[PDB]
Amino acid sequence: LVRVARKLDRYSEYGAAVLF
Repeated sequence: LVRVARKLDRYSEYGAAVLF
């Protein structure tokens, strides 16, 4: 994941494809 930004960013798209 990207370091400077996560929220509303990258963990969003992966999280919703992997977790949700």
